[PDB]
Amino acid sequence: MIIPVRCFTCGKIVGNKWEAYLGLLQAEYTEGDALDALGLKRYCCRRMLLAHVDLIEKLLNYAP
Amino acid sequence: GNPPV
Amino acid sequence: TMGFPLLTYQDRSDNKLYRLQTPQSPLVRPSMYDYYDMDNYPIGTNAIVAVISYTGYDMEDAM
Amino acid sequence: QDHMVSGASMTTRGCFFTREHYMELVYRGLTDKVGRVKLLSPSILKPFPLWTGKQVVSTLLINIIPEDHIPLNLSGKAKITGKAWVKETPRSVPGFNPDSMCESQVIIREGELLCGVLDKAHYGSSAYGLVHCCYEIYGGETSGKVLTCLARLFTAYLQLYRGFTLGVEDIL
Amino acid sequence: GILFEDIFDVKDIDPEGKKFDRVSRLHCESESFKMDLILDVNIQIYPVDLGDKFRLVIASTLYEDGTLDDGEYNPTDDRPSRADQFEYVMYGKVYRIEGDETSTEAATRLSAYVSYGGLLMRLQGDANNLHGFEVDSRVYLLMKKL
Amino acid sequence: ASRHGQKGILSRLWPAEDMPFTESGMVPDILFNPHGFPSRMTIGMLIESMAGKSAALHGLCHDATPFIFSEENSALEYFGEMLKAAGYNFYGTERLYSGISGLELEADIFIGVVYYQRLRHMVSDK
Amino acid sequence: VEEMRSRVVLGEFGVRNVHTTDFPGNYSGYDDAWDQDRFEKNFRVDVVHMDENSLEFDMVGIDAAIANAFRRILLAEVPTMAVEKVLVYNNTSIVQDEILAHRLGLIPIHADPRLFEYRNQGDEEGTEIDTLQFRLQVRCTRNPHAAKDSSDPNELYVNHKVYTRHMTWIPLGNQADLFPEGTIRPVHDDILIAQLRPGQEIDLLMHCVKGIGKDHAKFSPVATASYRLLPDITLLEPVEGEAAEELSRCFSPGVIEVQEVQGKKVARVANPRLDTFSREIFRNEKLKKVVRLARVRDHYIFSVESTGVLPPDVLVSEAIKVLMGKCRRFLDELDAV
Amino acid sequence: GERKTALEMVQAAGTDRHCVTFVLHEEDHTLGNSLRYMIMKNPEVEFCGYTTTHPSESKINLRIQTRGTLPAVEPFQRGLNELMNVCQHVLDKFEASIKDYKDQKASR
Ligand SMILES: [Zn+2]
Repeated sequence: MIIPVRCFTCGKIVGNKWEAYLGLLQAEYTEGDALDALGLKRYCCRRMLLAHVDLIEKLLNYAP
Repeated sequence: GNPPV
Repeated sequence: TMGFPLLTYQDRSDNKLYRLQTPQSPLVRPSMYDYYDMDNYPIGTNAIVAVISYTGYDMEDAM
Repeated sequence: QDHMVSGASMTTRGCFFTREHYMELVYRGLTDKVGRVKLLSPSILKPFPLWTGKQVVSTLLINIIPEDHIPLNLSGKAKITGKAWVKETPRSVPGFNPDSMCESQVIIREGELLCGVLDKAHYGSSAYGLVHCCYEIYGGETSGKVLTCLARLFTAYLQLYRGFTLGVEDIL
Repeated sequence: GILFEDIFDVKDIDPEGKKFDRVSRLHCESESFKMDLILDVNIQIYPVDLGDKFRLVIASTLYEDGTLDDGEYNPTDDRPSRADQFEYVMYGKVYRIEGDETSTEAATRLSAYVSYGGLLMRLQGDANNLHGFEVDSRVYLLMKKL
Repeated sequence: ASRHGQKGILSRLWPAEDMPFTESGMVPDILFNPHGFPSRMTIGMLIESMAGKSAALHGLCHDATPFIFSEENSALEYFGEMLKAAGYNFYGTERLYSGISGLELEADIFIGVVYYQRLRHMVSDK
Repeated sequence: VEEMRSRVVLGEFGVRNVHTTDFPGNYSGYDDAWDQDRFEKNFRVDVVHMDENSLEFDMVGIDAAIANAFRRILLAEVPTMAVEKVLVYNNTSIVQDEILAHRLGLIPIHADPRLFEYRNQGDEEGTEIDTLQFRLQVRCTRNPHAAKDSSDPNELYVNHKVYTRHMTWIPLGNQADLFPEGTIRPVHDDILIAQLRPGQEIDLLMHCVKGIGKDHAKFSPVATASYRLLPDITLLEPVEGEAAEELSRCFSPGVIEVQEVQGKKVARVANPRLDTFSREIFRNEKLKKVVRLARVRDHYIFSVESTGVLPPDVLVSEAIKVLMGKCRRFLDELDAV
Repeated sequence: GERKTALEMVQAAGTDRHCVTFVLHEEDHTLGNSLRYMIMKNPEVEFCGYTTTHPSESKINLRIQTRGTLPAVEPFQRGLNELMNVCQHVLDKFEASIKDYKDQKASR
């Protein structure tokens, strides 16, 4: 639904790299370069953003 | 990488 | 599977409706998964699995 | 399952343990509650004192068997054929019957494992093994105790010093 | 307290082909006795090669002064004159003595099988000098290369 | 359950400090006994682990379409090359430490990323 | 007759042994009774990196049991402050109440836990001594000053996204003194808590209590605190002539530095520490015989990364002190008999 | 101080002072394993081993069997002291190293 606040495997906090991730992808950067530029070294953190599906943007579209 | 220089 | 069953809560009034909070999309998936967008409705989560005999509580089909 | 791959890899011939891995592997299988733990002597005493893994199972076997009763003797065969270990073509020695000294023959002499791997043929659902003879001579509660303690020992072994996995380079 | 002493020389490093990880089975053959020795030795601690000699002794006590051994291991023992002229010491028990097969012949040879935890040895030769052994008897196998 | 018919109940919640940590600092979050493979022959889970680890490493997204990888072009070859191109090892095994004794286990473990589903059958309902 | 005192040798089909041969009775002469002076002489700590939120000291000359004790203390026994209770006055968001409480528990607070104390069992109220209270009150409205546009920030936005910036500290007692204005705050100001649409409102009070990462991960103060034994790489033979480069590619790239001593090229082991164990030489079939890679016996490498509550060096200090506190607690309970 | 978050000792069959089992409550493999490592360095102990009784519970059992003379409660109380001495020395050394590195880096 919404970005997890901390990575499940190592509790690294990834809940503040969602908008930065989206901004570096709009600038032309690959998902690899983008996840690198955010400080996500070990692949347990990289999967936390790489495979996130933001469904809070589709629920926030039905009437109040 | 290498303890302090 | 407990997944994301639909987008319209507040409206359905079913009997039971199981919802998973933070689904993810498989990093390894067949291309047909992307023809019928099935990420509008995700079903599970990616986990770091190690294939190891370490605990004594994970034997005979237990995890 | 992994109480069979653990016990077969610990009771194999080339498993040596220092005093501190020998201990903490005996007491972790026992978790004994009453009376002293009767330990053994290092098989190798000189370059460095070292134990054998068959000695861990031995010393776990002489503590479980009831105090008044005396350890059992047992002779049998292992499930792992003595041919499973033949890496390199076998040559012929004139006076040696290769099976007189093989990891295929299980020889427990006064509760002390002296030879054999102790795979499923014992610890398992196979008849005439170590636990079946324990159940005959000393009763059904002692065989249950042996099963419990051996499970705990073979779990501690894989969890502490060794590990079991199944990757792709063993199906390749 | 010695039950046997001799100078062997390694003839085969592992003929059967069964290969274990840190253990090597040496097939030696005595000199001046023509006794035979099969010996599993931990080679990670004590490397052995072909065409190698070594003085080998089997004992029932390490003190070499008569006092029996107590069956308890103390690394803190204050009697430190125990045999230390030897580099590789083991400690096992004899589990099988079997007179040789040949009938209608003298064939008064014996094969003594000793187990050292899991490392087996077999001493085969004239019975006259393998009398000190008996099944279920604890023995030390001291060795020292040359 | 996985996407390959390997269903199983949750038997323990292993403390996070007793889990075997890898040489990269990581720590698995699912422990799967390696004895479900020999009799069930789900070799697709062992390939999904490597494919998903390579994906998470390179930021890619690989396809698991059936009949796309032959005997000549294997899946294990492909994904092991992907892994070896990231500094990991071909066969997908990274070596762990014991979180209880602190010693590097003698065997190197097979670790990866796989997609788990949660089934609707809970002890709370049965 | 060959001793290897310092390395954990290794091949491909498995590692050779699990011992370190540095204990009492573990050798003919190399026996141990815990010489404290020998320890204090052979022990040394070296610090490779120390950014903020990182440390990579060495900790040379200690056993695996003590290193593992230090690692397990940082992950599960060094105390931190985190939200335990959530009072929700209204919540018309898409995010549920229980899910909002969960998400709020996993947000790290910058209060130092050493100035606080544990709430007694059943201390629901709490006092200046053991609790910190924060308030999130946000409502989303359409901005009147907007054209016919569709960017969510420009229109439909006074508070579309609720961040950790929106959380305000309510000084509970005399805590306004003791704590200066900016000291007690959430560590990160950009963590997305929820999303709102016009007419939707969040209003709640969060209570943060002290606790250790052992009874819940939210209270844990480090991302990871693992350690790894120092690798050891030895060239048994001089590799040269375009096999040096194949050697330099079977390792993490900095480890084998290929110099050019003569017209020919020689590979040399420049920095063994960079090596990741990938065992890719063992696939070479001609150079698996040339290199021996093992581990140094009691030479570790640590890496502590804090979430932001305390600096890493302070974390390690408090871990060592927590182990000392365990030991002293048991000593003084033994002295009680 | 705490009647049971701490020590409960079970002298063995025959209350052999030379064979004691200490129950340490609220302890996991951390203290268990470090204290067992520190007690094994004593040449006067013949068997030291710890074990967790059950996952659900929070307590460990140490087993110390010493030689003929000492009561096996001195080996425990000396392993504790040696472990605390080692921790104090590690703390001093680590703080000194951190200070030295901070200075070396702030100067340059
Ligand atoms: Zn992570």
